[PDB]
Amino acid sequence: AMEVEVKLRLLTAAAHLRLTTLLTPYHLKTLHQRNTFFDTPKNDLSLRRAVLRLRFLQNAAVSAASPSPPRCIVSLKAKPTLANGISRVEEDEEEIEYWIGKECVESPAKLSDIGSRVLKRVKEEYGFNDFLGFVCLGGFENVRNVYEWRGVKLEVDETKYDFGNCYEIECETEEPERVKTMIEEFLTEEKIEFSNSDMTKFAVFRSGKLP
Ligand SMILES: [Mn+2]
Repeated sequence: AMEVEVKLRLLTAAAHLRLTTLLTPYHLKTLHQRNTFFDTPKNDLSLRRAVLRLRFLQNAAVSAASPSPPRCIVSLKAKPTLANGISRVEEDEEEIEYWIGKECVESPAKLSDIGSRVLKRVKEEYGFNDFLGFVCLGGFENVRNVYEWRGVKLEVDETKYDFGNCYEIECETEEPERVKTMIEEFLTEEKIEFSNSDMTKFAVFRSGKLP
């Protein structure tokens, strides 16, 4: 399925602080995310412009009385385009058990035990019989604030790489040009410095430096 989202870079931590402060009345939830990625040592998926990700996440305000495991989501993203602050990608995602997700990080071959259609698709589309040749590339942490604002869900990200923090605003939408304009007018009015995001979080991770 084709996913579309507006993707804007917030240019400083101060801009990000100002934004999160202003959006506080619209706050829906806060997600703590850890993203991990998988490929062959020869970057077979990356060369076919495919990204295979296991995300571990928890709601920061999860009930203290009723604890639950962190959620684990496997996602395959393919045929990406990112230009003019609009990201388009073919995406397939599926939830899996926390414990098996964690074991796949240490042993990517175990990705076949899962019996996940997403991973069956990786095999069939890209010509793998199994994940015996895969490594975990590692990954990074993200704090995602979700807001319900002017009819859309805004996602404000603080991505914490080893080489420093990056800040983004995202919005999933079928009307990216209208929504992008709406967001930009707001940021402009509030003097929150921004630009188009021209790199995915994974690309920034792999570059090993701030964009
Ligand atoms: Mn995104």
